[PDB]
Amino acid sequence: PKVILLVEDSKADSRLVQEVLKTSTIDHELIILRDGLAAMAFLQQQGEYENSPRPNLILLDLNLPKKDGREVLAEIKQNPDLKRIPVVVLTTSHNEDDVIASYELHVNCYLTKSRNLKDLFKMVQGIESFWLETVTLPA
Amino acid sequence: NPPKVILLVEDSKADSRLVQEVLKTSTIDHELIILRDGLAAMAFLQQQGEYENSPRPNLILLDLNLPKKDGREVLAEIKQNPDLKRIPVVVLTTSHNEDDVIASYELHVNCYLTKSRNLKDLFKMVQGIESFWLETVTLPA
Ligand SMILES: [Mn+2]
Repeated sequence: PKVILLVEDSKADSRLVQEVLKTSTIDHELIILRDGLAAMAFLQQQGEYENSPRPNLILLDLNLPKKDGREVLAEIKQNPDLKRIPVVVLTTSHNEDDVIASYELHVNCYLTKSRNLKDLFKMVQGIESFWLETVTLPA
Repeated sequence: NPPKVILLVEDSKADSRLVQEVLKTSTIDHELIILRDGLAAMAFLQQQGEYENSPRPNLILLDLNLPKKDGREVLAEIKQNPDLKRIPVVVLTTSHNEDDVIASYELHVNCYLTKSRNLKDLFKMVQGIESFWLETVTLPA
């Protein structure tokens, strides 16, 4: 099963992500982390997370506590062991600098969280149907 | 509200067609530009010759097994070009070799898609690309 890593400090948002993936026909495991430090410790599979499984797909919000998500994305994609893992940025940040800088950093796609839940639920369903069903994730 | 420009680099006229039909039922303002080989693809992208002032694509659908120039090489050069780098590239090819998949990812492909051997399931696939990349995704300038 595909291991999906979500780094989201918003509970309302991660709850909606869990709900969308909870009704997916594709098997998978969802690991949720709440800050940039946890995400990095995990990805670098260090102590707290030494035996931790690597993710086949990462959903990332740029605005995170402890360590900036913009930083997490850069280190993931500058690291030869993790750069191959598709990263999906899903964030509240509408800032133009962030959009460009992220794609230049090699983020796979950048998504902006709808203000209205109904649309966000639709957006997350789109992520699920595309990245978990149509896309062939790397090994 | 500028038109969405899509570059389809595909040698199979059939698969080529299916993509046109799929996009023909979209309400999204767009322009689909189809190319038949890898050399032609880099020429268009580097706006030379007949492709002078060629429109900058917002999305690129790339088949890998192409004549004249490997789609893998095209992806390689596209993602190393400071000018083309950010343009999302959606590999959409026949093979699903763990080797090609991993290679394409190491070369910075945004996502890799294997053409379904099932005509129907492929329509859906193409529908997803249109839906996700042209409506849901926040594309870069
Ligand atoms: Mn071909």
